[PDB]
Amino acid sequence: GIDPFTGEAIAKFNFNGDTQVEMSFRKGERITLLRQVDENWYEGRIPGTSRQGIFPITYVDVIKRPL
Ligand SMILES: [Cl-]
Ligand code: NA
Repeated sequence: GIDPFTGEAIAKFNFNGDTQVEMSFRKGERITLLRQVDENWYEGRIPGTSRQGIFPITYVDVIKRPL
């Protein structure tokens, strides 16, 4: 994201969320990383969209971590 504290990732695999709170995406989408919320999940959002939620770290290539 534009906020320099956010991170940046590119989806590495498709991800379908298990429920609403999990954010689905496809490989190749750029994702803003808001927070690494635990040892396995990020909170993030997709630029240009209203898509936002959590997803597992496994499913992205992290380019820049959030601060
Ligand atoms: Cl869930
Ligand atoms: Na899933």
